[PDB]
Amino acid sequence: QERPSETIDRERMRLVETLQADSGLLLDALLARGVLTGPEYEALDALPDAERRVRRLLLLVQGKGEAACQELLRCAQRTAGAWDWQH
Repeated sequence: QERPSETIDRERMRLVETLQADSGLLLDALLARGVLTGPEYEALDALPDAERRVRRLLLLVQGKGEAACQELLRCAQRTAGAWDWQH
């Protein structure tokens, strides 16, 4: 069905809204899983704007492909959680 990168594209607003408060922890979780490099993680951790921080993480992760996207979503949903109106 839906590719992880497509999930991120469709849920971009919700992810950006629900992940801001704990974006540091998310960065940490993703560094510890190899999804981010050290420099990537520093660059993102240093952004003072937490919304832009999440927005850029999402883009960075979409650019790395589907596995990276899955990893972000699995970490995301631990803090943010996972009707049929699209039909």
